[PDB]
Amino acid sequence: NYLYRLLRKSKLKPFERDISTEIYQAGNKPCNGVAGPNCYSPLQSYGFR
Amino acid sequence: TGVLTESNKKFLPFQQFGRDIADTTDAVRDPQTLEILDITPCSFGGVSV
Amino acid sequence: RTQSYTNSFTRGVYYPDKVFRSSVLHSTQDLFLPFFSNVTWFHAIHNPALPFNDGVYFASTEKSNIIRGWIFGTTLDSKTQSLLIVNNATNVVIKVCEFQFCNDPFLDVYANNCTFEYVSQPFLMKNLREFVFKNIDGYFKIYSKHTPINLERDLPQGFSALEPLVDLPIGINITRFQTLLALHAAAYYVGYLQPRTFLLKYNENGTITDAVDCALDPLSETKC
Ligand SMILES: *[C@@H]1O[C@H](CO)[C@@H](O)[C@H](O)[C@H]1NC(C)=O
Ligand SMILES: *[C@@H]1O[C@H](CO)[C@@H](O)[C@H](O)[C@H]1NC(C)=O
Ligand SMILES: *[C@@H]1O[C@H](CO)[C@@H](O)[C@H](O)[C@H]1NC(C)=O
Repeated sequence: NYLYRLLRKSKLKPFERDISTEIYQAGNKPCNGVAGPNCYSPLQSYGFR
Repeated sequence: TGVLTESNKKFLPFQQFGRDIADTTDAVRDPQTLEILDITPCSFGGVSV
Repeated sequence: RTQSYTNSFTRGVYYPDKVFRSSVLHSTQDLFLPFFSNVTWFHAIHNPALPFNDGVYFASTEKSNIIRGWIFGTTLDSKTQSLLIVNNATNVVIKVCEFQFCNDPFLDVYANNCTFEYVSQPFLMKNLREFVFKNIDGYFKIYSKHTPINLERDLPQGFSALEPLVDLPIGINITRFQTLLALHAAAYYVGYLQPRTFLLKYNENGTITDAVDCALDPLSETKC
């Protein structure tokens, strides 16, 4: 239930909150809303045990 | 430490402090009654024998 | 809509802090509108988004009280708490709540989660009104001033310092902004702030009466 953001396009300003979850693309081929090759969702759980 | 005196300074309503050349507090606004009070130091000087 | 261009004419100076100073020359650094700049005059009879590039100076020389409120944000079609300001003859209720509102903001004289619900005196009462908005460290600051312009031809000469009214405690990612209109036309100036250095002049009453822009010409650099 606890998530964190792996990566963004740029840095974060102080006291700035980001809510919108868009599939990041790190290549020329667009993601088009599909988490396929070279398309990763930025929100991944901590996994506390 | 100082002597508090009633003033005639034209404080704008968003201003609460006054500052001098050396950035010391010259006038202050009382938080209970909306009044302007000047702060002047107590009497002092040199002594020669 | 129609775009024109006008010299700013040493206009758009605000009080940099809430400290009374009198009979002193003070040198400050903030986000100021530079002197003799190139502001844009918009005539609204007709509307893409306008950039918010490190702060916006806003002015209007309208007597009929038609321009009413602003919206700030990035997308402005729902999806994000953005801003909302309504200024009628009644109170001046500011909201952060989005509305999913149309691309032609006309008012008729015939939403979602909410954050801020301020109610204050009427802003709008020869009634030139200047506004300055800025976004630093997640804080939204608003400065305003009413000026009785005599000859209504352009932005007048002289000095009129801008005093703060409202400090909103939060705001994130403002890049675009728009205006709103009232129908049963509109004409406003938009200038962009920039981190310049100013030499402010205070009189005996604590009122800013003159300023020097330290990066305009070599004479003002010598004065600074
Ligand atoms: C605090 O004192 C001032 C001065 O008498 C008064 O006007 C104000 O109502 C007081 N505040 C409260 C909460 O009683
Ligand atoms: C402002 O910029 C426009 C852009 O082309 C230019 O035509 C105009 O002359 C400029 N105004 C000045 C330099 O006063
Ligand atoms: C300060 O304000 C008073 C009150 O109107 C005025 O008489 C005086 O001329 C002002 N001082 C200036 C403008 O230097």
